Amino acid sequence: SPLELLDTVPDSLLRRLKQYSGRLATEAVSAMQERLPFFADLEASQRASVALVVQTAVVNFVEWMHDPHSDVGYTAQAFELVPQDLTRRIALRQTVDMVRVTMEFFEEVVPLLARSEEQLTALTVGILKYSRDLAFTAATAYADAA
Amino acid sequence: SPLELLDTVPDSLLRRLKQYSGRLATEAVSAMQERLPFFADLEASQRASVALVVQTAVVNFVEWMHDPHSDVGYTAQAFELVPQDLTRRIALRQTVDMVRVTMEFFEEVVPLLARSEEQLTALTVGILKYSRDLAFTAATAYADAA
Repeated sequence: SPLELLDTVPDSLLRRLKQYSGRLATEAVSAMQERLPFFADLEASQRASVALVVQTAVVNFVEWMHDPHSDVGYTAQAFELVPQDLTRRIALRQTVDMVRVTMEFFEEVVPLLARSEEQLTALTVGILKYSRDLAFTAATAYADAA
Repeated sequence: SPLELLDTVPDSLLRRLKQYSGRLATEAVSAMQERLPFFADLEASQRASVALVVQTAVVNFVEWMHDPHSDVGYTAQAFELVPQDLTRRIALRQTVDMVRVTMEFFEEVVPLLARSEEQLTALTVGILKYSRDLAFTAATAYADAA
């Protein structure tokens, strides 16, 4: 089962992932700069903050992989946009575009840490499940706020 | 690569999937009735229309699996809510809840048609990728309308 696939992923790899989280987040933001026109227009301060959020997401993913409990995690950090709701009016579409590019980026990269096909498949399934599951929880959070 | 995994899925299985689409859509709606309290409160007409939409989604998934072109498909049917925008004011949250339950249901079921682990993994990856990719395109469509 695809669940049994997840179980096969060493803490080794997960530990490694959290270790490299900040690098990945920087690379993700670079990919955003390339793929999203408006992203290059953002302030360096804002770009940095986004990258922080990406980094936290990476860490949360890693925790989820350990216990997909989705309740043990209990780590829904929210300090994004604390300075300002839609800080500098970041546009709904743009934020979606950013989330997309982020998830696409991780779909491309995270499997590569795997050391074996089994682990590779595990990681591809894990990231895809998380990405979706996360986007769902985000969408519900936006519905709640509406 | 997870892409090579998709290539391994016979038209046999995909053809079968589209054939069973309406049954699946009915089963999905049953699962929605069970998991979503407000869904039981919907009119039989509306429930039926939802199931139609689910059915179309199934078919679109199958097409996507053949060519993940995402442009050849060119099949973004929209007659949902033609009678009424948010027909009978269906609530943003509720629609998200429905999409979630639908995708969860398909994540659970669609892999089972596979006849081999390779195909099973392919299907799990395929559905998870599609579900996410679809939810993204939906979210952008909602951002555009805002």
